[PDB]
Amino acid sequence: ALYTEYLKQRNNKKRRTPDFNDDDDTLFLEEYRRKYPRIDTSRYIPNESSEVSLLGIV
Amino acid sequence: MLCAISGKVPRRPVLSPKSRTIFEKSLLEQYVKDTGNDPITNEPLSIEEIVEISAQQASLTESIPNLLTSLQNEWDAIMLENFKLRSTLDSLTKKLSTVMYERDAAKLVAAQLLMEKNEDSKDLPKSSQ
Amino acid sequence: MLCAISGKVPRRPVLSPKSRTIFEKSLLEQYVKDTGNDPITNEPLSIEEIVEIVPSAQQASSIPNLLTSLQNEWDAIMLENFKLRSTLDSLTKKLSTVMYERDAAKLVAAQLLMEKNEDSKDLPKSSQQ
Amino acid sequence: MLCAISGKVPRRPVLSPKSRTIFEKSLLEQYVKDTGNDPITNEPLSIEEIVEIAQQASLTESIPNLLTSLQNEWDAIMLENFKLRSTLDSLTKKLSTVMYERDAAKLVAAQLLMEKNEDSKDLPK
Amino acid sequence: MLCAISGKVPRRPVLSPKSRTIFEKSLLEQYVKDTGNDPITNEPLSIEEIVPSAQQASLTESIPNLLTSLQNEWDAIMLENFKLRSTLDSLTKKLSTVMYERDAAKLVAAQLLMEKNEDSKDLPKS
Repeated sequence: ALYTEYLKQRNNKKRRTPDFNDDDDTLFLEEYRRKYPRIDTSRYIPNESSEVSLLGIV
Repeated sequence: MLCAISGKVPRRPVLSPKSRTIFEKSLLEQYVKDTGNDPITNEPLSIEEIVEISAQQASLTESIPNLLTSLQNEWDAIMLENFKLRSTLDSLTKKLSTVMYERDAAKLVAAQLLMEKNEDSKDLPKSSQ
Repeated sequence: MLCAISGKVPRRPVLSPKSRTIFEKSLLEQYVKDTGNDPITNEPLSIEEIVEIVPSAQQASSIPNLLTSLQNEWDAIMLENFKLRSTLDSLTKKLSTVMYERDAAKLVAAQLLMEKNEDSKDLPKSSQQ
Repeated sequence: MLCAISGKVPRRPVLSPKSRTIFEKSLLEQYVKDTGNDPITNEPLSIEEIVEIAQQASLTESIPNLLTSLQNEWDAIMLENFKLRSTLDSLTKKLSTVMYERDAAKLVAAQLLMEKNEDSKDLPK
Repeated sequence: MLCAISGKVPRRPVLSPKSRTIFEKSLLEQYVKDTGNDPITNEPLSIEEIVPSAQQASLTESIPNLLTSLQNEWDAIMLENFKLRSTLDSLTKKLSTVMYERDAAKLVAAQLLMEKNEDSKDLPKS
């Protein structure tokens, strides 16, 4: 049905935008951005540690 | 280097001893439970008959996207390929029918012309008399 | 959810640390007091060797199975794509062998027609005179 | 039923022999590779020490929605991990405020004992 | 990528069907002609025993590789929870003993404030 109609199901376009002084809803959305940014910055650390060695091996 | 079912690059390849062909463990283990035989050669094969035999992918620098953008593309690419592959299978069967009909049409021409030629040649042999 | 001595649902599942098999505390204890051994493998085992009671501590009693479910559905996706491709290429062999043999058989006619034609003028010009 | 590291139902559980605790094979291995120890009892344990020891399949219900479920569940776990860590920092923080008062109080008792000692001398005279 | 017997990059790789390992044909052939065995496990192997189809593959890159990625994510985050569950059980245990020593001591502060003032109330009156 997805291929026939030529329409992909929409994903969560939420984390990217958000807004300060929101409510209890944006309090969650804010706290989401922190944990994923810390996971992000940890996910970039173990890549850079090896760096280009892991890439050129593949 | 690839798997002989999905078209993968296996993480735990396992080879069957009846037909030397390397499959990814999950996919060969699924086939044996579905119907206990080797997928390629259709020979008797079990899970214990298999014999187990590292790959690096560099996770992109911009690696949110894994949940949203990457996963979306994977199920788009799976969806629109198999649909297009179903389109390809349908035309091959239609183009099969046009092949066999045109073939049999030619057979009748040859059969019709085989009676025509030799009798024309025969008439030349008879003409002399 | 079953003991490996009597076959009952174990209300205090203890396990021997020589052969991994979850028994019930009452039955395994009676087997050890009978003879100091593991009932399944007949190896050395004592009462203090057994790990008794439930394990939940600093754990808390979803998510992980969703990924498992995502794998299980993909496993079918691969299996389907294989059987669809087999028939794709296996029909292409029939298509190719036909088209080649069709145009091959087509050249039979071109040859046959010109020879048939030659027989006509030959006999006609001879029968005339 | 539960591995005492993550909280999952283990699909290839393994038990440690230094401390009676059924862990999951993946998680216990990572811990041993970090430091050769048991996570609960901190006893010297290795990978060869482990002895490899219910499966009921989840039938969600009657696919585009399942995409958004997995999104929500990761979105929830991210906050359920976050909330549990700020609470740890503030319970340690409020604990540190108690330690200052504990040691500050036992200095104030020393002056109060002197005032009692001074009083006992005056009463005798 | 390597041959297990020599350690070179094999220019004609042939995989055995008893000990699953990629050997160089010219090397393993001589090993079999010496004695009918697999070099690693010492199980029987002949030359005929030594060895996708129509589905086209693409290289292993960042669906299956994406699913195994999300295991690494969660399995690592599950250990992150232990670091805070275990550390919480030490802080709360030290808090429990700290608040108990506070509750056991403040009864003695209340009595000394009574006794030192009572000694001042007693002595000054005399």
